[PDB]
Amino acid sequence: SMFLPPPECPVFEPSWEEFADPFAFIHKIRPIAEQTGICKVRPPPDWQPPFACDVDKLHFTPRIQRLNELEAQTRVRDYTLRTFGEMADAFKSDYFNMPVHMVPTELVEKEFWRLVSTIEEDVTVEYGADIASKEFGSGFPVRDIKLSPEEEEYLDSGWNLNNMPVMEQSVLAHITADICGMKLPWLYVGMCFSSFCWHIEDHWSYSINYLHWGEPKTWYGVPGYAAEQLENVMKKLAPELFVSQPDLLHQLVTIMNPNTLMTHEVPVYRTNQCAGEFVITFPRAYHSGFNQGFNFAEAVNFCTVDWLPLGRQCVEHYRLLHRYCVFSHDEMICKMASKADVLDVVVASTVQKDMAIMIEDEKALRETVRKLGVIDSERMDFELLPDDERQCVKCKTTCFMSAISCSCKPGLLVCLHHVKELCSCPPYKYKLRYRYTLDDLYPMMNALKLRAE
Ligand SMILES: Oc1ccc(O)c2c1[C@@H]1CC[C@H]2C1
Ligand SMILES: [Cl-]
Ligand SMILES: [Mn+2]
Ligand SMILES: [Zn+2]
Ligand SMILES: [Zn+2]
Repeated sequence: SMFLPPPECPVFEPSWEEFADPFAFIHKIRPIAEQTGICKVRPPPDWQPPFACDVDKLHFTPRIQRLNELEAQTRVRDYTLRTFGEMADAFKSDYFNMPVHMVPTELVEKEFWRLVSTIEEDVTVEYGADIASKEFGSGFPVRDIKLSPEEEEYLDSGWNLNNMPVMEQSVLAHITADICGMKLPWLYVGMCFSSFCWHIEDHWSYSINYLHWGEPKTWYGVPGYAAEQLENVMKKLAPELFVSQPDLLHQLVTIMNPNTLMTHEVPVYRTNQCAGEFVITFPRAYHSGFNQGFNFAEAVNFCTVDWLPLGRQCVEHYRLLHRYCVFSHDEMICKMASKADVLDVVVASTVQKDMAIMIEDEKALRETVRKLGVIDSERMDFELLPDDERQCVKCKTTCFMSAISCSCKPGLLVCLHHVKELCSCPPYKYKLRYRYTLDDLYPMMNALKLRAE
């Protein structure tokens, strides 16, 4: 009746021993947590990073949000942290005519789903979302200011979210392409009912979220295996979200009742994340939620060796949908192979397996365009080109291994799947532009094999 809360997602309480290495722990819980999409992690009781900030000197620009189910919103005036906190507390307090910490969490959840479904409520809220900067920085300790002995303790923690991208069990790391939205932590200031719509991470990566302080955050999550099942339910009830988006900054997303999904046999899980807890989302796991009140959270994307195959399948899927990429997956693979001597040995072994698939697909593709009559060729350093200067005119994929050009249409490229879409000239006028010959590639893969012994 009205709202039936989904079943709870798994909650983990690792010992200090298990907690020490984040990457080993995530790998251990993976068979459980990948069945539910999200999961929650309670750190050992004495792991408590200091949070310190001046509420008057931190300022940020707020986003405004309307709260209607199935209405399109796009992914990605001034407040100090204090003035925002005052606005947010007054708002919740007046909405319920109660002291903000006496409003039960079950009630806010029930009320959230009522107000987004009711056509005649026009409730709007405000929130903060931004990567770290000079005006507003990480809530975790970072180097700069003289630090206290306890701040120093957490500087090199694996669960300090600043460190997590640049550790060596992670495969974004040795990458230099500066895909900034994905190596840097985002900061989120919440108030009651402020919401994050249904979505998955760029390139189907993991994410990890830490709530520093304040009232809880409520999550809904769907396992990766049910991603297409959820998208079919979404297309049927709100097709406007699926019209082709011009850019990467034009992704359309929405609020949708998890009960609607469960009615159509999509598995949904929930949790309340409290201050000092982590939530982790797994590859291709849809998630959404809202805040119970005034709070402060920090989040980061990351990629493990487990993810490498999915990362390839994802870029393939982007091509079918003509979606833009954040980075080139093959460029990342080749960059790791060129640094094979300093890679973790398990990393090296997993990269090698992906590289073997890459090379075999590339061989087949070059044979196919040769038989279409493209004969001329020249080496080309794709990584020097700005990304928007090396997308396939048809499918918008970011080229790195190879592309086709023509003197007729200067500066345009197509990937090798779309040779017929460049122009109307005969194929002998075309040129195959390539980063590596097959003979360059096999020694790069052999270096990985040696490093992996
Ligand atoms: O196996 C699960 C797991 C979670 C969940 O919320 C649901 C199911 C069935 C499918 C939707 C409802 C019933
Ligand atoms: Cl509404
Ligand atoms: Mn997310
Ligand atoms: Zn293409
Ligand atoms: Zn031409």
